[PDB]
Amino acid sequence: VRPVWFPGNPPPAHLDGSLAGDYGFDPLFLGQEPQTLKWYVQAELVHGRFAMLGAAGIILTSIGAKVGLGFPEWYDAGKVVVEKNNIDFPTLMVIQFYLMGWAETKRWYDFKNPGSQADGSFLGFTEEFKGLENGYPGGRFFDPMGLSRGDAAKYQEYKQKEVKNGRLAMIACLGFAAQYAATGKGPLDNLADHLADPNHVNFATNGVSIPIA
Amino acid sequence: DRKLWAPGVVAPEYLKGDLAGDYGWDPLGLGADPTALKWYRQSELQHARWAMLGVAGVLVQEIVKPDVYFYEAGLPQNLPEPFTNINMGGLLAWEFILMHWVEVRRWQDYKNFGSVNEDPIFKGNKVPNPEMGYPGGIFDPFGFSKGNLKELQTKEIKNGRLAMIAYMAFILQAQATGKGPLAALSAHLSNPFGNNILKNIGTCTVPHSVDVQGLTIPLTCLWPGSQ
Amino acid sequence: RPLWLPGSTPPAHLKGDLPGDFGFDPLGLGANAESLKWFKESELVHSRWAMAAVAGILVQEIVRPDVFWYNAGKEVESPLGPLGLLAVEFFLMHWVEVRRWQDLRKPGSVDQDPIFSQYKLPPHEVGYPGGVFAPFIPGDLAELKVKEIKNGRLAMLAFVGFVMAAQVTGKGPIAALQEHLADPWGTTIFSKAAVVPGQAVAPPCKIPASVSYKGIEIPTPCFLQGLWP
Ligand code: CLA
Ligand code: CLA
Ligand code: CLA
Ligand SMILES: CC1=C[C@H](O)CC(C)(C)[C@H]1/C=C/C(C)=C/C=C/C(C)=C/C=C/C=C(C)/C=C/C=C(C)/C=C/C1=C(C)C[C@H](O)CC1(C)C
Ligand SMILES: CC1=C[C@H](O)CC(C)(C)[C@H]1/C=C/C(C)=C/C=C/C(C)=C/C=C/C=C(C)/C=C/C=C(C)/C=C/C1=C(C)C[C@H](O)CC1(C)C
Ligand SMILES: CCCCCCCCCCCCC/C=C\[C@H](O)[C@H](N)CO
Repeated sequence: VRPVWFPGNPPPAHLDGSLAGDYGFDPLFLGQEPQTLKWYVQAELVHGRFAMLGAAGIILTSIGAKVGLGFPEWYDAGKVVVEKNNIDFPTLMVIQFYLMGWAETKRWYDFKNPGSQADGSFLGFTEEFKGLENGYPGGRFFDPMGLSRGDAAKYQEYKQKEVKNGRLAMIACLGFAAQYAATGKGPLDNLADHLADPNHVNFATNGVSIPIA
Repeated sequence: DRKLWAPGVVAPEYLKGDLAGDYGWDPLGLGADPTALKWYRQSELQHARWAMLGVAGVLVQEIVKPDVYFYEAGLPQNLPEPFTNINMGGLLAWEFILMHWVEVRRWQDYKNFGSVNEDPIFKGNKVPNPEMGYPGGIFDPFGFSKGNLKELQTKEIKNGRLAMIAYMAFILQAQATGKGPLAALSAHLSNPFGNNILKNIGTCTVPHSVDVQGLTIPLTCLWPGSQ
Repeated sequence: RPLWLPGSTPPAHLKGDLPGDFGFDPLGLGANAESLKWFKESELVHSRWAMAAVAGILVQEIVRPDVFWYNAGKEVESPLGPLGLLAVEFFLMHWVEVRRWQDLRKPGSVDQDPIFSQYKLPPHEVGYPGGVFAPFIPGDLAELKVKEIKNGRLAMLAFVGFVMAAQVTGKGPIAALQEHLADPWGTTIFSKAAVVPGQAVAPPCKIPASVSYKGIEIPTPCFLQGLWP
């Protein structure tokens, strides 16, 4: 009925199309168990959201780098910020780990006991941490626009858009890493080199991707 | 029954002959979806009309102005007075605004049939619009639709298809030889065994790029010939 | 019924009740009742602020053609110090915004005058105070409300255009209008820049990166200059 990752192949039993972006792609059966699939769903959503933020930031910084704005590349921004501003790298790492630890720990214990964070033990906030579904934490803090509490069809469509954009951003980040390790320049520099000559500037002519070329 | 495109073939079940110019030709089956079929019919009508306008424009331009190349006629240095060396940005702005308005109206007519016939400023000025892609009224002031519209629409779609083929032939002829269709026809008539596609092919007269005032526009031929 | 797209089906959450309802919500940000109630006040405040700002910029340029509005906060000297002016503005604006916010969350709760117990605002809607705030109302209430929201939307887009034109050309609204009328085919944004697969040119930012205001170097950058076409 619904389209799958491999046309003609029947979709697995653990993938019935209830989740967003369900194409029945699981040849290794890593998510056959329900709890394991739940954990992997939250992991994929977090991965896609982080990948989306990273892809947007990398694209914007490379845009500012191509134009005469002085923006450093994404593979040198850390050194530029730490050396330009008197910022201690271990101190920043510890602060980031503290904030991420608090947020991810609350999220983890909410995954173990759904709705437990809504008891009011954190400054009295209750409905802001009640949670809607697995990997979809609705509330006035995470969703102040209230898009998750109205027009169910639009919400499901946005869920499909979010999972697809997340997978695309993950592939984009992997492409950024491979492009930097193979060509040595930024993603927009590679795009300009390819647009200048697409027949001779690609992965088949970089001299690194195809060793027999 | 109507005549099909191939002798002995069987026309598709979705092509019974209701629309004009239906030869029962659909090797890819792109007309299986009715919504997609209606959209493709509108797209074919737009392509047919635009191609007829382009073919007639190229021919009349080559007749009236035989020294101006239709391929390079888009340059600002080839525009006639008083539009010579005009800023192409404002020209693009004009075309974008007007074309965007009319195309949005046409698209809305396709999505919701008979919902944008009335003039939004002067009430009472509407168009009859019998079918999709056939507004009429102000668009057909001579009133030639009050008769046999089936054969007229058939002639329109057939002439449009011939014009589509003709304009693509014009593009490839100008890309391989570097001259207008009338000039290329005269050159072929001068020596048919010397000026044909057997020798003119493989050469792409279109340059690599063009510098229209400040920005550079990349150009290419339809085939990997010799630049 | 007037709509933002003739012959289009408006969204289910828009039934044409609120003023200026033209069935325009592709993202569905107004589907929720509470979100729509808050956004209505936000849009009203934005409308009035933008109308006041556009009128101020126009009168400022017409009366004073030598003072740039973008530089209005820089080349204006007053006996009242900038810190004192900021403190006065922060306290007064904080007081009025607190009263408005409390009326939003709790209607009919801050309509009473604290200094004098005899003054009190009459019952009204949220976002439309009335009473002392509306001494003269010439015309229909609903008609004037629709006119207010339409003028506010136009003023919001006008202020955005003012900022962008002042950042791209460095001229005021009247100056930009005259310059555009002088050479309309070459002074539009399409004439100033274009993007192609082989080249990406954008107009330069006429606003300096830093402004020396009493030796502090206030950064004044062009809004998303890297994303400029
Ligand atoms: C996120 C999608 C994506 C996109 C849009 C690009 C785009 C580009 N890549 Mg890249 N790449 C990607 C993913 C992507 N890549 C991934 C996941 C990897 C790891 C295997 C790489 C590894 C890679 C290398 C080593 C190189 C490039 C290079 C390039 C540039 C041109 C030459 C080329 O086509 O090489 C070929 C790219 C591939 C064979 C990767 C294709 C695999 C992905 C999954 C398909 C993406 C296609 C997408 C679905 C269709 C377009 C999306 C949309 C517009 C419709 C070009 C701008 C070259 C460069 O840097 O220019 C100098 C270069 O040498 N890429
Ligand atoms: C968004 C509202 C707004 C803002 C922030 C400004 C801000 C500014 N204006 Mg301006 N103005 C506005 C609206 C606004 N104006 C409107 C609507 C008009 C049309 C009547 C004007 C007409 C105007 C002129 C003619 C001039 C300015 C000038 C100035 C600058 C210095 C004047 C100053 O503040 O000293 C203090 C001002 C006074 C001490 C005068 C008394 C202030 C009265 C009593 C306050 C009125 C209260 C008001 C009715 C309440 C409505 C609130 C609502 C707008 C939110 C300054 C940056 C001057 C300038 O260009 O600088 C060189 C100048 O020449 N404005
Ligand atoms: C509020 C309506 C409005 C109006 C009347 C104008 C008018 C003008 N703009 Mg501006 N602009 C606007 C909004 C507007 N803009 C917005 C929202 C932005 C941010 C995207 C910009 C960004 C912008 C830039 C960067 C530039 C201009 C420039 C200009 C001037 C040159 C021609 C041009 O139109 O360029 C192009 C204008 C646009 C691409 C945006 C126009 C879109 C608006 C929203 C249309 C409003 C439609 C409405 C029915 C008509 C207004 C009513 C009117 C009859 C009173 C011109 C006087 C140029 C200039 O400075 O002059 C030298 C210039 O470079 N505009
Ligand atoms: C499904 C399945 C199942 C079956 O059974 C089997 C198989 C086949 C195996 C499979 C598959 C899988 C896969 C594909 C995976 C992948 C993933 C990824 C890629 C991720 C990423 C992911 C990615 C990510 C997160 C990323 C992120 C990023 C980021 C943050 C960034 C950041 C940054 C920035 C901004 C800039 C600066 O300057 C630097 C930094 C700091 C660096
Ligand atoms: C049906 C089907 C289906 C099945 O299933 C499959 C298959 C087989 C695939 C199919 C087929 C298809 C086809 C054939 C297609 C084709 C088309 C065309 C040709 C078009 C053109 C089309 C064409 C066209 C529009 C054209 C147009 C033109 C124009 C505008 C022009 C303009 C101009 C002129 C005047 C001149 C000047 O100087 C300049 C210019 C400006 C340049
Ligand atoms: C001048 C000191 C002002 C306060 C400084 C920060 C103190 C932080 C205390 C925040 C209070 C958190 C809990 C607040 C309300 C609780 O929900 C109720 N007391 C539970 O019944």
